[PDB]
Amino acid sequence: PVIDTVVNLAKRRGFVYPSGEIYGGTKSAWDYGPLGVELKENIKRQWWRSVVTGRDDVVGIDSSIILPREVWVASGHVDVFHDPREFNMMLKTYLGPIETEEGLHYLRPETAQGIFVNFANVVTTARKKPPFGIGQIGKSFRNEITPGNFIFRTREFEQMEMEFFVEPATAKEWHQYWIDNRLQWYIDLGIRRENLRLWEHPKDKLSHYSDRTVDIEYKFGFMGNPWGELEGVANRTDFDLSTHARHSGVDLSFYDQINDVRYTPYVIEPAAGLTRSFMAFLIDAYTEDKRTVLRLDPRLAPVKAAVLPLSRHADLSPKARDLGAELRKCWNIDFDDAGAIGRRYRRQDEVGTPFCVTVDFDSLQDNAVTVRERDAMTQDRVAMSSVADYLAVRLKGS
Amino acid sequence: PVIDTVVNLAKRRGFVYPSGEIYGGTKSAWDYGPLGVELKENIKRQWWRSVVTGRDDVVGIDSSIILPREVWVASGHVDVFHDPREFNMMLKTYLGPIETEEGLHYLRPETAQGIFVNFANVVTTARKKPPFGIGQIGKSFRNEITPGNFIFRTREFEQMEMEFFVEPATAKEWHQYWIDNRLQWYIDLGIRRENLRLWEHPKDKLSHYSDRTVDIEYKFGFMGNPWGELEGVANRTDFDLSTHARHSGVDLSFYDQINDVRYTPYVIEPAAGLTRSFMAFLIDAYTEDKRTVLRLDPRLAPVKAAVLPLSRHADLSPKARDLGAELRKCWNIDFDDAGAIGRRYRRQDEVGTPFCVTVDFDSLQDNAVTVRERDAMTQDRVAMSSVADYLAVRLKGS
Ligand SMILES: Nc1ncnc2c1ncn2[C@@H]1O[C@H](COP(=O)(O)O)[C@@H](O)[C@H]1O
Ligand SMILES: Nc1ncnc2c1ncn2[C@@H]1O[C@H](COP(=O)(O)O)[C@@H](O)[C@H]1O
Ligand SMILES: [Ca+2]
Ligand SMILES: [Ca+2]
Ligand SMILES: [Mg+2]
Ligand SMILES: [Mg+2]
Ligand SMILES: [Mg+2]
Ligand SMILES: [Mg+2]
Repeated sequence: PVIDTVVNLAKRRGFVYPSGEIYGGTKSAWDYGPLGVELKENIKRQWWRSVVTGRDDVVGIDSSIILPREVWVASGHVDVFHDPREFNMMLKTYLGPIETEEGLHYLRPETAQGIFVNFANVVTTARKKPPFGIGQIGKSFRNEITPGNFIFRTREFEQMEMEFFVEPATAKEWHQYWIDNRLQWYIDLGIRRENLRLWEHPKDKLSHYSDRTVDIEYKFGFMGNPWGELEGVANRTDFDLSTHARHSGVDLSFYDQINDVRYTPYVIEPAAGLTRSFMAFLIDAYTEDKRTVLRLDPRLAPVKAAVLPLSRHADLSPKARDLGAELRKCWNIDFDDAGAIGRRYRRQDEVGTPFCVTVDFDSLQDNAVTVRERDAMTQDRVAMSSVADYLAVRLKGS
Repeated sequence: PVIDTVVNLAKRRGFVYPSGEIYGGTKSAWDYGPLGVELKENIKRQWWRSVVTGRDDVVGIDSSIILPREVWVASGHVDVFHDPREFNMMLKTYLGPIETEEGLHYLRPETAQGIFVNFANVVTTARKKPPFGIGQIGKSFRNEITPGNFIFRTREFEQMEMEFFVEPATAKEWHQYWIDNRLQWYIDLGIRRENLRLWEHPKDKLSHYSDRTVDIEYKFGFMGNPWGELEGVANRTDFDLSTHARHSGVDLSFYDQINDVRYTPYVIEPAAGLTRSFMAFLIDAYTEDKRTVLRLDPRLAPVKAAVLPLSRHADLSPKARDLGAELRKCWNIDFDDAGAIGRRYRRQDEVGTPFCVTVDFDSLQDNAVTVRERDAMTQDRVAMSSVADYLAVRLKGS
C-alpha cells in the first residue's frame, strides 16, 4: 500500500503531525509541520497565480468562515445538507452572550457562498464584466460521518474555489475551457497523467441546478476503488445568484451598459481542495527506484536547496554558512552538516529537495561548489558567485 | 476622524466588504475584497520571511483551528478565559453524530497552543535545538463582548504568532532581541515611528507565568485614548511546556546532547495580529496632501503597477495589452483605459499602487513608456524592453 507508506513518510519528516497528538488527537485532524506548511503554501501560490492573479479576468476575495445564518438557508444547506434518521453536516456555534436562535451560526461548509453574496460588491469595486471570475482559498468545515483516508476527507479542510460568471449563452464553451485548464494544471505541476481522469456525471447524478458536472479524479490508491474525486468543475446555471437575490432581496443581476441588457450570469465553478491536492501531489511524487525519492515539482518542493558541507570541519563552515545565508534571501533552504554526505543527500531526496549544494575542501581553492540534481543525480561544479543564478533558472516560477 | 475616512476608502475600493452584507451582516465580520486579500497576503509574506523562512533558527507550522478539548483545559482557558456573572469567551462547536460532552470542542482562541503541543514533534523532525522558534499564521476566534473599532477587535481574526524556545538563563537577552526586532519590522515596512511606542507592563499587570511583557502599541486614532495594542512580546518562562507536559503526561523537556543536560526551555513570544496589522498599515499610509494617496510600502501595496493607455484608441491597445501580460507574469497588475489619464493616476494613488505605466502615441514610435512614481510623481521615459527591470529594482522584496 503506497498510501500508508506515504503517510508514514509525511509524519516522520514533518509534513504532518496528528493534531493534538499528546492528548490523543481528534478524528481526522492533522497539523501541517515545517515541510507541510511550505508545500501547502506552494500549492496555494500556484493555484492563485494560475487561476487568479496571473489572469486579467479573475480577482480574489477572502470571506469569513462565519457568515450570517441566512446565507445557509438561501443556499439550501439548512434543508438539504444532511446524511441519514437525517443528520445535518454543518458545524454550529453560538456568538454573543446568550445561546439563542439569534446567536446560532454555522461554520461554512464551503467557501463558495461568500463569493456569490459578494458578486455585486466585486462588480462595483473591481469594475468587472462577464466573463470574469472570483477566486478564494480558505477553511471549510463538515461533520463528516466517516472521515479518514488520511487528509482526503476531514472535518476541517481547505478549498480553492473559483466562480466564473458568464453570459448564459457562452456557458458551454467556458465550461469546457475550465475543465481543460484545471486538468492540465495538475499535469503541469507534475502529476502523472495516467493517474488522472475525468468523470462526466450522468444526467441522473446532476444537481437540480447543474447543466453539466465533470470531476477530475485522482488514483489515490484506496482499497477497493483506488480513485477519488480531486476537483469538481460544474456548470451551475444561474441558480446561485438567483437564490441569493430572492432570499436577500438584493438584485444580483448584471447590467451590460454596452449592449444595454440586464441578465443573471451563469456560473462555471472549479472547486478544488488544497489539503486533498496536497495528498495527491505527495502520493504521486513518491518513488522507490535502491532510492526513496519524492519527485515533487521544484515549484512545490518545500525546501528548494540544501547546503551541505562535506564534513563539520571548521574550514568549510565560513563558506557554507555564507552561501546558505545568500540563498536563504531567495528561497527556503536547509543547512545540514550531520553524518556522511551520501546519507545527507538521501535525506533531502526523501523530502523532494530539488538541489543539494556541497562545499568541499576543493571549494577552498577554486571557490566553487558541486550542485547535485535530485532525480538524475547530475553533479555540476558551479562558481560560488553563480550558484544563485544556477538555481534560479531551475526554480523559475516558484 | 482619520479612521472613518480610511474605513470608508477601504470599503469603497474593495479592501473590505461587510461579511454577508446583503443579509444584514454579522457584528464585526469583514470580508477581504480584491485589494484586501492581496494586502493581507503581502503582510503575511513579509512576516513569514522576517520571522520564519528568512532565518536559520525558526521553522513554521499550520495547526488545526479545532484541537482536542483538553488543550484548552491545560492552557487554563476553560477556567480563566471569561469576562463578567462570568462568561467564557471561547466559541464552542460539536463534532460527530450526537451532541455530547465527548463531542464538544472549542474553536481555538489563539494559535499558540498548537505550537506548544508540537514542540517535541518539531524538535524531532526538524532537528532543532534551543535557541530556535516555531512560527504560525492562522485564524483564531473569540466571543468578544464589545467587538468593533472596524477590524481591530473582531470575533474571527488572524494572528501571526511565534514561540522562541531558549535556554532559561538566556531568556532576558532574547526577549530584548525580539522586542527590538519586532518593533523595527513595522518601521521597516513603512509605519511612521512617532505612531508606535512600547508599553512595559508593570509587575502588577503581568500574568502569573510572565517575567516581562512589552506591547508594541500603534496610534490608531480611537476616540478617547488613540493608542491600541498592536503586538505583545512576552517572556512566558517555562509555563507553557510545563503545563502541557503535566496535563498530557508527555515529557516536553529538551535534551542537550552536547552538554548532556535536560531542561524545559523558556519561551519568548511575539504575538502579532494579521488583521489588526492590516488596519494599522492602512491608517498610517492614508495621506491627504489636493491629493489622496495611500503611501503603502511597495512590498505591501496590493497592485504593483497599473498599465494605462493614454486613451482607448485602438492603436495603443496592442502595446498596452502586451505590456500588461508581460508584467502580470511577475506581479499583480491593473489595466485601466477608462476616462481621463489624470483621474486614472489618482485612482491608483488612492489604493497605493507604486507605479503607473502610460502608453501614449509617442510610444508607437520610440517603443518606450512613461513610468510615474506614486509619491513624488516623477515620470521617467523607459524602453518597453526595460520596464520590467525598472520596476523590479523598485519592487525588490515583494
Ligand atoms: N471533507 C473534505 N476534506 C478534504 N477536502 C474536501 C472535503 N470535501 C470536499 N473537499 C475538497 O473540496 C472540493 C470541492 O468539494 P465540494 O464542495 O464537495 O464540491 C473537492 O473536490 C475536494 O477536493
Ligand atoms: N479580537 C481580536 N481581533 C483582532 N486581532 C486580535 C484580537 N485579539 C487579539 N488580536 C491580535 O492578536 C495579538 C495577540 O493577542 P493575544 O493572544 O490577546 O496576546 C494582538 O496583539 C492583536 O494584534
Ligand atoms: Ca486522525
Ligand atoms: Ca460589523
Ligand atoms: Mg459546493
Ligand atoms: Mg462532487
Ligand atoms: Mg496568547
Ligand atoms: Mg496583551
